[PDB]
Amino acid sequence: GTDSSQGIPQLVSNISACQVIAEAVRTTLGPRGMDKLIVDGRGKATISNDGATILKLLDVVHPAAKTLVDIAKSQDAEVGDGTTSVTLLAAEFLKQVKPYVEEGLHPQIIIRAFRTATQLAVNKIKEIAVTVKKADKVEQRKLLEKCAMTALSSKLISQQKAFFAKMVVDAVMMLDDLLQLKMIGIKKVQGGALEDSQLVAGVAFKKTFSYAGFEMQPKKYHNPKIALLNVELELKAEKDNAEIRVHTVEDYQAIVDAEWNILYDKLEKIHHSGAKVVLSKLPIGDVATQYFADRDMFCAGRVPEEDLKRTMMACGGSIQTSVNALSADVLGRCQVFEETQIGGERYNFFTGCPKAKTCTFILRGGAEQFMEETERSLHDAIMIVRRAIKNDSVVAGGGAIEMELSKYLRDYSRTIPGKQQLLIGAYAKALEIIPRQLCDNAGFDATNILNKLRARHAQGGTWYGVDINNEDIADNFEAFVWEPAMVRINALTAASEAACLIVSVDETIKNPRS
Amino acid sequence: NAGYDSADLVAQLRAAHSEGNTTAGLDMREGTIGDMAILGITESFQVKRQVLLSAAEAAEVILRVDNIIKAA
Amino acid sequence: ADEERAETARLTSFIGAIAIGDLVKSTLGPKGMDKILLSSGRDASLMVTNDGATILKNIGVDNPAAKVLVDMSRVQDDEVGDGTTSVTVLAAELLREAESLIAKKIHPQTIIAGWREATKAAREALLSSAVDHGSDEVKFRQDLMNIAGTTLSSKLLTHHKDHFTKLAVEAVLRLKGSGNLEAIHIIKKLGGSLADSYLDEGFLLDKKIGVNQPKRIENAKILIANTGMDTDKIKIFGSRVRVDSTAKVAEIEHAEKEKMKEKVERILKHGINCFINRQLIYNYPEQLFGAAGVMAIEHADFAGVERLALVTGGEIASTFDHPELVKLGSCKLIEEVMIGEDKLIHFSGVALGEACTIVLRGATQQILDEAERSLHDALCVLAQTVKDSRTVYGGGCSEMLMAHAVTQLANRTPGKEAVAMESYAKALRMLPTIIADNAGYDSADLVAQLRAAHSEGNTTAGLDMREGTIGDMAILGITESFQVKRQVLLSAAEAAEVILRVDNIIKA
Amino acid sequence: KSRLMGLEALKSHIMAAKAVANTMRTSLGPNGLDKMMVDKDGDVTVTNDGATILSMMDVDHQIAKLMVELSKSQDDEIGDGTTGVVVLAGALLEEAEQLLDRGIHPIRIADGYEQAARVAIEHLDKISDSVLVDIKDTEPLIQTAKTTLGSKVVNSCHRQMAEIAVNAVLTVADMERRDVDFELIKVEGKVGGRLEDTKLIKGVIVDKDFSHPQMPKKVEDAKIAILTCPFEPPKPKTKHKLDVTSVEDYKALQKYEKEKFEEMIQQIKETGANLAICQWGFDDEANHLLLQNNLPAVRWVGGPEIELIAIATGGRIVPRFSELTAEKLGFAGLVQEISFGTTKDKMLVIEQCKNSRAVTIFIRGGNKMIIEEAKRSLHDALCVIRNLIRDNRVVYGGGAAEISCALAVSQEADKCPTLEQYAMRAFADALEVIPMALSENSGMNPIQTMTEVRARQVKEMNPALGIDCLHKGTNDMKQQHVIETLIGKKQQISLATQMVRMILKIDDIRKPGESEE
Repeated sequence: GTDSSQGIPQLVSNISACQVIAEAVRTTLGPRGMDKLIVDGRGKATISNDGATILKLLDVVHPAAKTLVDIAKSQDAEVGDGTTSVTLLAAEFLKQVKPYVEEGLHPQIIIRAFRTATQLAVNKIKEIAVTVKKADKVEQRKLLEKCAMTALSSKLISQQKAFFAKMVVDAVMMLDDLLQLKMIGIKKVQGGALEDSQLVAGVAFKKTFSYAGFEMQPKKYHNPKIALLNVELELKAEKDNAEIRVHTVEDYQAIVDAEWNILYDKLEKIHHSGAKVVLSKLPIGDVATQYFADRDMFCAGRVPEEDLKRTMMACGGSIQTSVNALSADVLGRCQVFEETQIGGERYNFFTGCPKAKTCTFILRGGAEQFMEETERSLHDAIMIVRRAIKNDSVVAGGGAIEMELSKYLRDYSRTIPGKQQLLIGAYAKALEIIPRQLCDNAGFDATNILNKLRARHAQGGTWYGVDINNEDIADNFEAFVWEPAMVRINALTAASEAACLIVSVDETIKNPRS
Repeated sequence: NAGYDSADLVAQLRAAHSEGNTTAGLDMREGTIGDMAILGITESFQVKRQVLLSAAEAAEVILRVDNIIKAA
Repeated sequence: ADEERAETARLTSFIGAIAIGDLVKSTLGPKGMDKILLSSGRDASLMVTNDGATILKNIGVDNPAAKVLVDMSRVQDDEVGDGTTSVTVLAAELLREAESLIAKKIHPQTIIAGWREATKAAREALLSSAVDHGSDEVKFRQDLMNIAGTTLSSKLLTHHKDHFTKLAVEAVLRLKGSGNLEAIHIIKKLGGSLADSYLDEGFLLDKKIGVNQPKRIENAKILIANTGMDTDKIKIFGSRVRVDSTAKVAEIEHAEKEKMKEKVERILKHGINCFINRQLIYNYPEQLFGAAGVMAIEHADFAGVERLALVTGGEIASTFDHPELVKLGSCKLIEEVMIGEDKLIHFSGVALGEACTIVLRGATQQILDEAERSLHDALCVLAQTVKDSRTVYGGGCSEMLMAHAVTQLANRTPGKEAVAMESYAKALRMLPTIIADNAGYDSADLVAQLRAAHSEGNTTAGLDMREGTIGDMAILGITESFQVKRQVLLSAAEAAEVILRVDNIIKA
Repeated sequence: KSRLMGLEALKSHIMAAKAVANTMRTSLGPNGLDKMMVDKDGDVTVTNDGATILSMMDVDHQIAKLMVELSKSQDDEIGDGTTGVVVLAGALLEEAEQLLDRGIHPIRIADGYEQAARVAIEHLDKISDSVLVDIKDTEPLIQTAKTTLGSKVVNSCHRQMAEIAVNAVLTVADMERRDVDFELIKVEGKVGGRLEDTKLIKGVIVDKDFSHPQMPKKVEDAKIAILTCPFEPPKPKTKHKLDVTSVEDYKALQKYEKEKFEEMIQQIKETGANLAICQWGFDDEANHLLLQNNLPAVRWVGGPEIELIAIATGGRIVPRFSELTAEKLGFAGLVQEISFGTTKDKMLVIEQCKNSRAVTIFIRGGNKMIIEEAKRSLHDALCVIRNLIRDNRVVYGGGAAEISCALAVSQEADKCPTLEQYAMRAFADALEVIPMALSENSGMNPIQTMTEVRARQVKEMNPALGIDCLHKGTNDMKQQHVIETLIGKKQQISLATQMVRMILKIDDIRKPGESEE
């Protein structure tokens, strides 16, 4: 059959469906903003502080939960940041109208009035917004280090940001023109030391395959012609399943030495392809490497396709369908190849990539379980440092403007009302809950702090805000806690309609039933 | 009662009176084995025999009565 | 999966080895109630087993705690001998000791050391009352007899023990410096005798020798060979594949008679009339092997040729090629001696010497096996009698005496661990308890009186608990090598202490 | 599945990570109590080794997996410390409980433990930071290879296990490079040997021996013929594999490979290498020829091993019987099968006094777990040794540093006005499990036992003297030669606090229940 339901029981279940989900991301998103180990499968155990990922990871059992994903995810693609908060804001009204829904009181303007309310902010957000680029230095790459410093400091290490923030700038520069994780793609290291990284702006290979000698096999090329190969060469190569009869007589040595030779061709067609540094996602074989270490052209097998791709994007090269490399652009090429061990692991580093738009990072952490949190600082900073690049207009981070707006808005709760001072008051307050959560998921107080900001928001000051580490009143942009205006702009507009959408929905039809 | 592991201290005092010993015994004051100088730590025989005369029988005495019967 | 905590890991440790430790208990010490093995799970059988190792694997050993003593006790009987019954009971006796200490919450460290501490001190004390009965070789032969006397005891054998006493004695005597376990050759069969253990000239062999072939041979010099056939020879021609039809399934079997005949000629190149192909032949082969004049005598024993490779100055090797590769075995007369309706080809003209073959004719194969471990242990323990003439007095007369000092020690020696060491000096006397009451005596006046009777120095005084009494160990002749006493503890000593300190069991 | 957060997900995280520490703290140290651990496979494993426990442990509660991880990290570099970081976790874990029970916020708690751990690892630096060369280190190495091999149950009567390690990391990796090669050190072991049987081999011992000892059992220096070529069927990848049943093809084949293998073996004799190592090795028919050729040569070889025969010997690679040239000759100092006095143990040492790129530390023993006992002995010994042979930086153990660390942390906790003033001081609290369980492993009342060390550290203010780690009666650490790499405690601490910290940072659990895999 078909299922359907209408009205308050559905409509409250409509808002009941949503409010369950926004608590997944609730205390998340920050340095003291919590982190989610979410295990949605038996051997599948997943960890994210971002909603969109776990939104992708978690099951959505509701149109609400369905309608929510993109809304938060809408802020994901933008900055790389802010799904969790958009999730918070979407259902944040839903508790405020539960008075109304249990009043049964709902003219639909409630969502329609929050819209101009959403307008007065995203407008005001960009008004107070200020370009950091042309304002800061004449340089605008120490500005990025400022952003890098501030944006390396909001999750994990502020220890290494003094060292890292300058490199975050350097990564973004080579990142910018193609905005990619692979080209900031980090190679973790450990055991050579604890807790450090360094930018390497050419590409790097975590993997390679060499035996039949290694220290006797050339590990470096001061002019690598880089074969980016997906090819495989195994113990013996075979074009036939079988013909005649392991033993017999003439048939025994007949197969074996040729099974050797069918390798030699691919073993050759690699080496006369101008593959000296040789890179094959599928492994080079042992007797192949017996050959490869005999031919003294450095091979690699068990090679990452990303490593193959980081190169092809850094060299303008290409992954190759043929062991023969005719084109140096179908080939990869550099003016430096090395197998050098940073931490002791065999690595194939390419500097001299003509494009070299892939910055690699060689990063050490404190322990096994301490390392993740470190580079997300590196990854976040770039995203928001780039975000500081993309929209130069930038306000105080850390929800500085909301309290002002919360005031500024329910200021209309004095100005607006024949009615909707409620709506304007209820609209005004839901802003504050995101950092108040950040305040509260810090275990610390907000109505204390945020109102003190508000007391100076009563001064008219807006960028007044909280530094989530210290968790006390401040001016975030003077602390230079940063987000561009458009960051604040979308999260509202993202969650605003979400708060508006299903409130037009008192009814959901299910044909499949349930 | 003093809250001290008796076994060792006992086996200490055992390994004392195993060896045999007089001037030293377990002192729960400090909590551990100590001098028996008649410090106050070595105590009137009068009580002891009397005590040791007494409950020594009561067991074997009552050991006669497993035969308890009750007009109750 | 699973994480087990100490209480069960200790209790299951307690129960299993205790549960198995009391399987042979009444059969241990002297003879109390025996131990009947009822096999209802795998088969339907009425079985009587005083042997731990038997009883071990028969009942499920799959208790990981039981596995320990099942292993440790098995290893011990397999080394020093008759240790399984001991070790299985001994650590079972031990588990009860610390179980109180565990209940007292005595540090797992404490009981480990104290026992192992006292484990030395008792075997130390076991070292003293250990007395050489073997100083004089004849007194050593007498030492060999009394030490073998306690070994053959407590099991079920009718007349058998008498042959093994002297033989475990004689295996030592003629060999000069060790006993003969391998030079002795075990033949366990059902003959015309319901109880026999005797000396085998050469080694007897079973077969029905019919048809044309002469059924006796004279002046045998054996060509020793491991190479041969059964229905198909091992050679260039040994394989033929032809069946195209249903008649061929009949024809394919006739060409099998082609393969036997060509080797019958091959023994004639050496011309050797006495040739052991150690693989079997049938009468129709015996029909064919009787034509040539070079006979293939089938199913020659490996150890029986080793038996011959010892005394004859010959060789036991594998495969074969030509007569000089493996030295020619030689036996005066290879004969067929019928035992009952069946005839036995008997390799003879070779009698004892450097080695022995021993044919046990029992009423059952059951009675044949219980004598082997009896012999096997009496062989090894009399090899212990060789180096150590010391026999420390049996019936647990050492145990109480081992417990004597350790008791007296534990008071003095530790100022703490007397808990363990007394418990040690306690459990040692359990074996006398389970028998002395099974004896009808009152163990309470055994383990301690007779202890302080022998432990204060009448050591010949010991358990005659098949009289329900104190008994004189040297006079009863119930004693066994001091070396049989120590290691059965040392096995059992760690048999317990492992699972004691085992505080967890992970399971896949 | 369900969302689990806060105290809910807290007591989720709390169970096993606390519960698992218990068997491991009862296993803590040599006095640590063994654990028989039996699979559903019928297996039985008696383990006081938490690293082995965690390996043996398949138990649920993903955190209980994350310790199986975390021990292995410290297992390779630091060696010992695999178990303690685990039992320290549950310590500061339950320690974290009552601060939330106090109302100290989940991110308030972790960081108070975390920065207080900085002081700890910082205070750790005050014990002994020394650095010496291998030949000096061996003395603090063997004094620790006392503990390591001994906490691994019988260092006893071995500097053979101790001082080949002094060579092991030394030869494969430099002192100063500090690049971890236990991968280059070949830790090899064989049942049927003895614990008293232990050997350093700077080259490779290949178990496969000469086809016949009638052929020379000594090949001269090098002249190893690197051969990947069949002298038996080379599991050749192309064809349907069938043997022949007919005498006709039985004769036609037997004349075939007598021609090639001989002229192969003669071609080997022609290549000028009087040892032929064959990645597809020798059946008997080639060996009669090989014997008839009077050519010393090697039978079946593991595929990568003839390559490992190349690198570890610096051996120049002759790939295949098709590539044959007399110029390239594999390296062997001397080619011979080695019976150690254990004859059932026969390997062919390729023994490199010239190019040794894989150092085989070869230990023996009566049985499997025995050598395994001796392997993880020889493993973590060297692993602790590797620290000390590189930087010989020693803290004396058994809680002597704990109080020492717990002391400074405690007051400095109060000195920090931050809410973690409790947590940092709550941090210094759970350090005391280290002498505690050890005290009860050693069978002592910790609460007194530990403050002995406190009274010691109140006076000493350093691990030197201590309690019994070995239950020996001399309450000592330095003098009891309880000697622990000062790197490792810094390792061990940082491992515990930060793993837990993310466990503390992760309060948000989507699972069908409290715990999961």
